[PDB]
Amino acid sequence: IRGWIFGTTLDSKTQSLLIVNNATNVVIKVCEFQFCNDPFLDHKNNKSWMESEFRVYSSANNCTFEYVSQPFLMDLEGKQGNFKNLREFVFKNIDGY
Amino acid sequence: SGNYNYLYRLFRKSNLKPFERDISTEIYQAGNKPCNGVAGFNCYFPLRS
Repeated sequence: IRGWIFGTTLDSKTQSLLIVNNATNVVIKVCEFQFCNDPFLDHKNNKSWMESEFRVYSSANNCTFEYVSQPFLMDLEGKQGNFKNLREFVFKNIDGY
Repeated sequence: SGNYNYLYRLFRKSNLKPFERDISTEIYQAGNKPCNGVAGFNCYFPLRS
């Protein structure tokens, strides 16, 4: 997984919130973005090393500040099968926050 | 003649929630022959000053 889009019309008319997670970083950003771009993704097993990604944002506008910090995702070593982690998230809005 | 930066949203469909702004224009009508033209009559333009 990588990020969530929050907005009213998913366009650059208003400030729409986006999240971008690096392998060792997270970026949480609200600004006016018109349409997220998806890079070329047709590769399953030949490309074991995952690279040539990111650059998914749109044209810049009147942007606020980001929250570059340590990522929250933690992975444990999968040993002897069926060892995976379930991640839970809740988003809400009380008095704008 | 004023600095003309007195833009107030006049009317819109939704009463605003606390600490909420709308960076948008509208062609508010109140409903008859749904219109999006710049004409003042029955296609009333908010954001006066």
